[PDB]
Parts: sequence; structure tokens; C-alpha cells
Amino acid sequence: WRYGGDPPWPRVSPACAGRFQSPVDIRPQLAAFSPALRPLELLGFQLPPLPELRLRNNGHSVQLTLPPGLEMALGPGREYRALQLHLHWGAAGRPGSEHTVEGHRFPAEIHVVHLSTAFARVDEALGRPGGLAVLAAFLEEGPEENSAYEQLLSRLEEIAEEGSETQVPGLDISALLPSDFSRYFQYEGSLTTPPCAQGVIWTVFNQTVMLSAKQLHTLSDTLWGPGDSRLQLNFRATQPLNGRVIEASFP
Amino acid sequence: WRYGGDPPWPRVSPACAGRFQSPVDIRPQLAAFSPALRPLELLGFQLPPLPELRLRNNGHSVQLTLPPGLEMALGPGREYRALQLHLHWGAAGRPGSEHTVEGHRFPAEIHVVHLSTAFARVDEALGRPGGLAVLAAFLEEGPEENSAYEQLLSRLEEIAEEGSETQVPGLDISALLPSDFSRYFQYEGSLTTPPCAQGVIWTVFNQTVMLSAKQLHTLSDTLWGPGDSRLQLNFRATQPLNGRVIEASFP
Ligand SMILES: [Zn+2]
Ligand SMILES: [Zn+2]
Repeated sequence: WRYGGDPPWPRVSPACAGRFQSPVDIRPQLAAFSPALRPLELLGFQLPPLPELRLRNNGHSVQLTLPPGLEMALGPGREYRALQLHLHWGAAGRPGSEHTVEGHRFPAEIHVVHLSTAFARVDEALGRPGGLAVLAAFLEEGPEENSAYEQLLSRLEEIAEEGSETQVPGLDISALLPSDFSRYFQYEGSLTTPPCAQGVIWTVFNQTVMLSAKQLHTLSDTLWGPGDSRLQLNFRATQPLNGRVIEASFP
Repeated sequence: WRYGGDPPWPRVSPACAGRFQSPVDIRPQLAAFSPALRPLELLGFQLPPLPELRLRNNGHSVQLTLPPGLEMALGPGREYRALQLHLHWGAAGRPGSEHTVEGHRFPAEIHVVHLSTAFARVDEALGRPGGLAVLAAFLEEGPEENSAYEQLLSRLEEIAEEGSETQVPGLDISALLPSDFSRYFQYEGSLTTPPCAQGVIWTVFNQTVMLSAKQLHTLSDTLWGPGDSRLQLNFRATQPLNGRVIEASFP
């Protein structure tokens, strides 16, 4: 499968034709304030330099495989383990976030994908309610260089080739996300690539993360995808809410 | 195991000492109004007289086995199939609801237990978030004989001894539930008997159902449990919320 080209995604996986897909356009006017939504809690995200982590150009994104012991709770009793993180981006002067806010697309977006602690593997969790959870944050252009992101962005040149990988030092994974874990939107949707399984709990932070213009250019300009094409605009089209209500942890 | 005394339930199932158990004390002023909570949808609950349904004294309650085709939804795409319903009650002049409201225990309680349609079998769903969903309603004393409950209550004499069972005509299962499907409390907890599996979505109706004094007496004073012993006071004590916030579908 590819972005913006065949083969249709429903031909690859029937679930990609589900009613309750991601990403979505977040309309904060239509979000339901839900004071049951408490601040997110992360454990084990401050990684030491060793062991190193695998960073891969899989031809659709750059993906960092996370080690065991990264624990995340959406609440009491809603516990998850982090599996991997990856990024979605655009191209020179063209935004490439997956989620939009009132139709506005942001320059890029980070997804941290987690498995519910009730499941031992991803394939048992696919399509099950709350089986997977994703933490998502928008990346915007800021004045300063983000030093947490520089650790990964400085390594993209090694993995320019489609299907290539490299080992990188452990880093503070939580420093790739916003500092405010109390303000977020939450809704139930899907994986945004095949197999597009539903039951995924998406949490989208209100606060954004700032990268420099150079950093954003490095992200969009360095990697190559399938065919002789640049790996760019690697975001799925907006999917309708279809009656789902997005919750907000703040009024 | 048995209600009242030992064997401590943790000795039978260590799961019963989990952090997120049911039932709980509902305190409506501390419940969180969540406008995303939509009216419950129940289709296929209006059963014809045939085929007949199994009604069983199992020593811990009276349980009606439900046929296939009772579909329930808690939300968009969050669907369930009904498995069975059973009751909890007290004894002469003593209430035996499981859930309580601000300390108040009601005469009795009905539990309609469902399986998430993401799972083929109950055993796969046990311990998985949202795997099972229970619809719970309080039973109260009113001036009139409840016609719906009378179809079950008039058959208890036939199954008085522990482990006996009879066949009853199909009935409208939705007629056992309260008037307003838009007004409920919701939280995540557990089965209230061993094996005390967690991940159970409990939906407790704001409105009650009314049975006559004669009907409540009949429920509490007809069935026999484990030993020459009456089947009475078959409720678990309330359990600490341990940080869980009870949500409400209404302000
Ligand atoms: Zn993604
Ligand atoms: Zn019960």
C-alpha cells in the first residue's frame, strides 16, 4: 500500500472501510467537556543512552521502536505499554499533520502507539475496544531548535533509503511530547494505515511542540519512499466523525 | 464461595482483591457529567413466546439465559450482545441491592450481562477493557404489581431448590428496565462474584423499576441456596473507587 495511490486500502484491509476511522477534524466547539478525564501519567519514558533503539525508514514514515517498561495510563485502570513512535509531515511550505483543528493542518504530527496491558500482542488487540491507544501531538514552527527532536532528526540522513534502519541512543521520549498532560482531546477511532483497525483510543494534546524551520525541513526533505519518490505528505485524509463525540479534558 | 462469611473471596479468587472492583457507592454530586454519553440502544429485546428460555436457580441467584439477537450499544460502534440476566436481593424487611446511592441500599437489583461483539466468547472478554457490559437497575417497592417481573416471579416456586431449573415463555426483556434510557451512571469495574474479572463496563440507570411488596417478598423468600439455607442477601459489599470517577449522562 501507498499514500495517494493504489492499491484501494479496502482491498488491502476491509477495516479501512469502517465507519469510525481516524484521523479526524477536531472542532473544539463541538467537543464535550468531560471532567472525568484526568492528567495522563507516563512511567519509564526517560531512557538511558543504552540499549540503543531501532529507527527505521519503513517507506511510509520514520518509526522508532520503543523498549519494554514504558507505561502510560489514560486513567485509573486504563493502562498501556508503549510500542513505537512515528511522525507524519508535509513538504516545502505544505503542512502534513493527520489531525486537523477546524480545518487547519499543522506542519507535522507525532504518534506514540501503545498496547493495552490486557493484551500480549498487537494482533489480539486489533479491533478490540481500547486495545490500542495513541498519544498524538502537533509539531509547529518555532524560533528555537528542539534539542529532543534533534537527536532523531540528525540521524535521518543515515536512513534516507526506503526500508533502511539505524540504531540510536535512548533519549527522554516524554520530551518529544508537550509539557501539559492535563489538556487534551480524546476520541475512539482507528489505525491510520492498513489494517485500519477500530477501537483505538486517540488522545490529542492541546499544547503543541515547537521545532525550528530547519528541523521541519530536515524531516520533510531527507527521506525517500516507494519508486523514486520523496517521503512526504505521508498523512491520511480526514475521516468523518460519523456521530462520534470528541471529549475534552478542559472547559 | 458464598455470600456472608468465608471462603475470604481473595482465597477463592485473588482477582477479588483487585483495585477496580464492583459494586460501588454512587455519589451523584461527585459524578462527572459527560455529555458524550448518549442514550442506550437496545434492539431485539422484545422476544416472542417461543422458543422458551432457561430459568435457573444456581445457588447464588436466579438467572435467565437469553437467546441470540439481543443487540445493545453504549455508543457509536461500541456494541454488545445480551447473554443473561439475574437478580440480587435481601430478606424480610432488609434491602439487598449491590450498588448503593449515597449509602442507601435499595430492595433489589437487576443485572443484564452482555458480551462485546469484538469478542466471540465470554472467556476471551473476561479481563479485557469493555469486554463485558452490564446494565443495572434498582428495584423499589411501588403500589402496583409489575407485569414484566411477574412472568419470572411466578416461576420461582418451580425452581426453589439449589441447582433446579425450568423453561419460561419468551418475554419482553426491555420491559424489565426503567423508562428513560438517556439517564444513567457509568464506570469501569468488575464481576461481583468470583472470578471477579475487571474490565466490566457498568451502566446503572438513574431511574428505578417498581415491584409490589408481595413481589419483593416472593423474590426474597422463595429460593434455597447452598445446606438447608435460604437464597437471600445475595449481594457483595461495596468496594472502593480507588480513584475511579463515576460518569453521569445527565447534568
Ligand atoms: Zn501515525
Ligand atoms: Zn449480578
